Amino acid sequence: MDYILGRYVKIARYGSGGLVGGGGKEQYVENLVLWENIIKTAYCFITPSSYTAALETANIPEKDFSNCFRFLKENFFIIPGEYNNNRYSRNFLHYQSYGANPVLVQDKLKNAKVVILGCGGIGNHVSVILATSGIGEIILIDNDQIENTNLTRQVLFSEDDVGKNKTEVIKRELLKRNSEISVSEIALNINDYTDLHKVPEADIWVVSADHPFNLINWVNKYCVRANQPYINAGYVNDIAVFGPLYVPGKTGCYECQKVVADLYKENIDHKIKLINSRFKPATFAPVNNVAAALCAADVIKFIGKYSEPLSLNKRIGIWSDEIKIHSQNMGRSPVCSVCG
Amino acid sequence: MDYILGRYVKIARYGSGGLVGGGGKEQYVENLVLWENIIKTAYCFITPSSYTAALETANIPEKDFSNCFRFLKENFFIIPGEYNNSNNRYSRNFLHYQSYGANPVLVQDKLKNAKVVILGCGGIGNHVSVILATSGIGEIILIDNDQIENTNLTRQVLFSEDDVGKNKTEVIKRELLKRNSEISVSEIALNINDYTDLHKVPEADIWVVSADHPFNLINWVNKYCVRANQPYINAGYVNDIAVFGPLYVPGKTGCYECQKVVADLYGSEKENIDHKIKLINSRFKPATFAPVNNVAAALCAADVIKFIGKYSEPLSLNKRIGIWSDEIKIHSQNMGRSPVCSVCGN
Amino acid sequence: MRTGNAN
Amino acid sequence: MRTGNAN
Ligand SMILES: [Zn+2]
Ligand SMILES: [Zn+2]
Repeated sequence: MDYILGRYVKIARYGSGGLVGGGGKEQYVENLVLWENIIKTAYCFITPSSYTAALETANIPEKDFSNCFRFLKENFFIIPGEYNNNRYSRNFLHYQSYGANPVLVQDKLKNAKVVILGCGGIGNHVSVILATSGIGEIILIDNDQIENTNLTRQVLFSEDDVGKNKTEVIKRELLKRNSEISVSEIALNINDYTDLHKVPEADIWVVSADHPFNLINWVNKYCVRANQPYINAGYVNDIAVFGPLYVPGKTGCYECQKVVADLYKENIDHKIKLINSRFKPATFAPVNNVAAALCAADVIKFIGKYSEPLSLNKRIGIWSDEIKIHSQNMGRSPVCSVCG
Repeated sequence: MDYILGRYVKIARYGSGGLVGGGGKEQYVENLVLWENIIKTAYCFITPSSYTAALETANIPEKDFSNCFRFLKENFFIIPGEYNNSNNRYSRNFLHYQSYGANPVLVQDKLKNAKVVILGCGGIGNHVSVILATSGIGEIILIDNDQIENTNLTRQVLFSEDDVGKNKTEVIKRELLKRNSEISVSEIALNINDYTDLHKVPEADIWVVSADHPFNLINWVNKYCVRANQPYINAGYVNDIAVFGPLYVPGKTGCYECQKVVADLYGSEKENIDHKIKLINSRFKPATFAPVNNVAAALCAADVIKFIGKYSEPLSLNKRIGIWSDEIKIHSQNMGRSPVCSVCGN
Repeated sequence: MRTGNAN
Repeated sequence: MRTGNAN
């Protein structure tokens, strides 16, 4: 069994010693002696090598090589040589860095079916990421037509596409970018709960349609009964939102913890309803794109099985006018009117 | 002298009172009597109304109406009636501009007259350019000498399979113009091989810098930009962490070098060890992942739009911000001015 | 994050 | 965020 140093590894002299790795797994090694033994060990694996071969090759004691080799391996800085073996060959480094065999992740994605419930800003951004990552089947669900006003967020759409069906244009634009996949169309907005039964079974539903106001409440109840995984994404004006990632029998549902206040005394509640009915989201592409990007990451991870999705049992907000991220707990509840 | 309730305001019964507004400005008012009073006054501004005209329709004491009006106004829940006079392609951005107490037409006009250099047209440059294009930036200058590959298709959302072999700047320009034909797009066939090459990059309102070649590219760009009095923003990733900032503004902000926050890859004491460091690093290839690239590009574009629009403070002023993808975590590295800095100091 | 569902 | 510059 050969091992190889991942190309995503990098190091640097820093402080008392140095840094090993980039991104989340970056570790400051304080002991310079130890830091140096890690590089000496890592150097043996630039080209694939067995444990024993590299031990003789390294100019360091067996006891140190063991610990250093373990450190590298436990952090997936060095992976099984076979994992190094394409279109998606860019995403392969990402999966390797999490200790997954990229081919087996890629295979899972190819075998997956994803419903995109709403093809506005979020659906545009999610669908293209999933397509170019190699999600095997995509089901596009929307009945609205492209308007010029859409172009600000809905990245697949062009001035010449205005008037045409959203589902139609996404589909064409997707196949242009990844011809190896299959895309499906369903011309349908959810104006009535019963419209959900026209939504096909899938590995997961990406839910981002913003009308009616209680759409996520209709999806929640239906997906529980239907044992159907879903993830909500969107925004509350300037705050990007993604989660929860509902997993039947594993997570709480949207309704469990009641983290949200419903939009809709004689005199006041009529005035509230009037205000809320006039509501239009202050949409902004940067916010749309964040929610969509992280939504997409979670679906890839959920299906790929290589890392835990962030939005399991959580509804996550990222601010755009402050440096701030906040999650609301969506843990399971026995008192829930849907899945208690 | 009319005021109008913004479309972007929503309210909800919650706790002992209720919520007012959505997003960052969301307020929870504890008192039920106050919250209901806020709803009553806001209801009076549904139609463009002066304070006196709206008050005339209120059924609450004037002192209360006055405090609620003040509340609503300070949070830009009600805005100057005129700010709502627009069918326009940029209309959905207008509610965003309104919500920060800005005149939408004025922000848009500042964007029209802006010139932005996209230095590097990879995954970041793709997402930033299209955000800026469809938001109405008047002039976008694309700078890259690379060609489109099949491996690009992961993050580079403008590119298609048929684009393989073509120049990046050429296809981006084409794809931008199909989205916003009202804007001007130019392209410059250049990769920064040496510091000297930077002189070939035109002046603009800001440079969006996302090219990662060579490895000290941002050090060159910074040094140059300090000496050229040129604002720039950096954006990229370090594998699974999305990175954007700093946004350098000559004389108002720290430069990349001020705080010395990032470690220099190649370099040690012992040569035996130094050679190995240099080889390990020379073989570095980033673990790219669209969601990470997209987050970095999105927040970068937001900062450019606010930098030029002037309606809210860019987030990455004096800061290099990281957003994690495998945990719920955001971290900013201080990049404020240092009097001691050998690049922009003394 | 609390005022209604996500949009 | 520390190991060299951003890519
Ligand atoms: Zn529940
Ligand atoms: Zn400085």
